[PDB]
Amino acid sequence: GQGQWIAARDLSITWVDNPQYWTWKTVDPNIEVAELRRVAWLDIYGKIETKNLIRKTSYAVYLVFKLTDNPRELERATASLRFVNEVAEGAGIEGTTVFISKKKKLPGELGRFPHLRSDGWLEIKLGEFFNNLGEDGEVEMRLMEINDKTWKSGIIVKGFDIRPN
Amino acid sequence: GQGQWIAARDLSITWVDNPQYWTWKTVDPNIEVAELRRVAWLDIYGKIETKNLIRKTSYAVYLVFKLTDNPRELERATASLRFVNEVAEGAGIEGTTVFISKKKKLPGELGRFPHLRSDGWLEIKLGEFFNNLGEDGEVEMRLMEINDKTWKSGIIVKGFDIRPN
Ligand SMILES: CC(=O)N[C@@H]1[C@@H](O)[C@H](O[C@@H]2O[C@H](CO)[C@@H](O[C@@H]3O[C@H](CO)[C@@H](O)[C@H](O)[C@H]3NC(C)=O)[C@H](O)[C@H]2NC(C)=O)[C@@H](CO)O[C@H]1O
Ligand SMILES: CC(=O)N[C@@H]1[C@@H](O)[C@H](O[C@@H]2O[C@H](CO)[C@@H](O[C@@H]3O[C@H](CO)[C@@H](O)[C@H](O)[C@H]3NC(C)=O)[C@H](O)[C@H]2NC(C)=O)[C@@H](CO)O[C@H]1O
Ligand SMILES: [Cl-]
Ligand SMILES: [Zn+2]
Ligand SMILES: [Zn+2]
Ligand SMILES: [Zn+2]
Ligand SMILES: [Zn+2]
Ligand SMILES: [Zn+2]
Ligand SMILES: [Zn+2]
Repeated sequence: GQGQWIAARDLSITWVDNPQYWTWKTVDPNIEVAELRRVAWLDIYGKIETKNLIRKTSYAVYLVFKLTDNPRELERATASLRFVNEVAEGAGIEGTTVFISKKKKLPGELGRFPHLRSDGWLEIKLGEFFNNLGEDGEVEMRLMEINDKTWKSGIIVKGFDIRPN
Repeated sequence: GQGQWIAARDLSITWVDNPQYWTWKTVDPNIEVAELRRVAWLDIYGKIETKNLIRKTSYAVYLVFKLTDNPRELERATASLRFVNEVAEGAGIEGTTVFISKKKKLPGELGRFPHLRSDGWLEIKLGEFFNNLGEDGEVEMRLMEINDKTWKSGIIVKGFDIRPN
């Protein structure tokens, strides 16, 4: 539309080119997607330049994904979205907890949950930013789960959708 | 309407009613501000309803403040901004590091620094959000430094300025 698509093949996904951990698959409609078999360090990362976007526009970034029959260790994860130039020296990723595989129980339950897209894929909002003049530099965003003690499994990554709000 | 102003009186500021830690003051034009004499738990918190705000608009939220001549232990602090309903159970504050008293000495120094406003007060951006249709509830925000080993001093809090980008 007036936004940008980053297909999974163009994201930075650690371990994604080692078949023991992730499997690249072609699926309808002739797209490549990345299926996580098992990983202890899950990091799905992308970065864009705001100089290329429409000015005076708020944008949201969404991870488009699916789950297998048996997702493991992915009830919660860490989403992050920031301007690269706003990272204080020595600060960490400093993200926010979102839900990935957990289903909203009762209508009063708080948190950011995924939901179904027109194309049958799920999406979770990683964050939002305002593009003023396209001069504030790049925006990086990721969904990660870097608990060394847990094997994450069963997410299928399609890409990042970047849409005007 | 077009954004919102939270006076210091309507922010939740820890210990602010204790004259050993904060000193309430009146300054031109007949406004009450909270001067920080000394505190170890610094927390300045405020909350708005998005239903009040102009719709389909991106909003930035700033703490408006000044520094005394000899501020203490305020080079950095933690900013947070989030939709109340998006906070997952058990999640902490999950904020970002920003600079308060530190001066941007390098043109290529990274981080959010304060900006000198038209009216001579400083402002620090706590966060940003898109208001769609006013149906996503409250937004909460804070600046805090809760290192129990340091005594913060020298910030004069005027209020929160919620403004369209
Ligand atoms: C409890 C325990 O040790 N479990 C083991 C897992 O830790 C281990 O997963 C690997 O963990 C290391 C960190 O401990 C990961 O290294 C990180 O890799 C990322 C991406 O390349 C890099 O950015 C980080 O700097 C790096 N961390 C450090 C500290 O250097 C590594 O990627 C994990 N490997 C996988 C496949 O997820 C697994 C597998 O060895 O075994 C557990 O028993
Ligand atoms: C002993 C030391 O190294 N430093 C002392 C400071 O810790 C102390 O400041 C007080 O610290 C406590 C704990 O960090 C603060 O209590 C917390 O207050 C928040 C807000 O009200 C509350 O939500 C927490 O539950 C509560 N935690 C606990 C464990 O009680 C307290 O607010 C701080 N007080 C002030 C005035 O900053 C100062 C002063 O007592 O002395 C240092 O020596
Ligand atoms: Cl780079
Ligand atoms: Zn959506
Ligand atoms: Zn409210
Ligand atoms: Zn210090
Ligand atoms: Zn909350
Ligand atoms: Zn200005
Ligand atoms: Zn909504």
